[PDB]
Amino acid sequence: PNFFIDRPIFAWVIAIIIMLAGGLAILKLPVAQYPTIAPPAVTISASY
Amino acid sequence: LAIGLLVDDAIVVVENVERVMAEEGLPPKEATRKSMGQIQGALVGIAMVLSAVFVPMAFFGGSTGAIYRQFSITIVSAMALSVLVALILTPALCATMLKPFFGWFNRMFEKSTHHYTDSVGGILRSTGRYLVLYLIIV
Amino acid sequence: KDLMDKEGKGLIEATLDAVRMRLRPILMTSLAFILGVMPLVISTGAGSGAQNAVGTGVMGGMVTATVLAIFFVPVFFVVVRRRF
Amino acid sequence: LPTGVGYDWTGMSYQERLAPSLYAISLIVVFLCLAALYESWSIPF
Repeated sequence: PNFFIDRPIFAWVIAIIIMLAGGLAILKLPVAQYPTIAPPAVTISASY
Repeated sequence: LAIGLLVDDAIVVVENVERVMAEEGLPPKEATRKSMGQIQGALVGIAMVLSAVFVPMAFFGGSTGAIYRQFSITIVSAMALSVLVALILTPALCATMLKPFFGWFNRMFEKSTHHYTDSVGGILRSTGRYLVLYLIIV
Repeated sequence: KDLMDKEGKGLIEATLDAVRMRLRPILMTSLAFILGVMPLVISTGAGSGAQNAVGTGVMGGMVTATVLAIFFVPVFFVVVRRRF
Repeated sequence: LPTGVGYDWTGMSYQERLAPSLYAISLIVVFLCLAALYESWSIPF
């Protein structure tokens, strides 16, 4: 509650830590236009 | 769609501090400590009500539900992080940085803030007439 | 409601007092939203059907919900808190 | 290089091919972890 008004450093550290944990994983995630949203299918091919 | 929703809490706590210091005359450090007791419910509600309508759609089905989850995770995490930030870091910034053509705005806003209060006063006596009007809208 | 409960004030008096003090935040947080979705609405070229579809609805919804709420919510606050 | 031949590494050669990046981020986070503990921006040093 009212405990982050006496020690700014603590708050700054928490903000940077989260910012450092976001930029470190921002260059590890894949990039795509869409997620996987089409229903999967299976095909059976034969011949005669 | 969360950039104009993640600053809400931060913009609310900052407005209160300066409104509690300009209309009273207290130092920034002594102002914030006073304003943070008055709006904990407000800031602890906006984030709750705004991120509670995005949770129920995370459990739907089809390709539509797969589209929905992408918004759901993003907005909900943004609201939770916004709550923390504006309730852990915002206060600090306010108790350190906030010091103790622009002219034509405040008066304008004040005039509109007053005229609107008067109009609301002129509306809290004829609720029956303002009930049918609302019905039409629906 | 807080001002009535933890302030011992009248219904209409507290309503007017709250609606007067909570108008700068509403306008500020409304313009900070409505002005953040124009890049989606006025966009054009290279996959802009998605952005227009996403943004146009919320732009109008916020405009209306910010210009009508401040005039209607005291009404069905006082009448509701008076009739249950 | 002769006519039309190619190169290809396999087994251990293909694995190893395909440290300080995760070690420099561990020394920066401990300083921030210490800073928060002590609140001095020099005490952590």
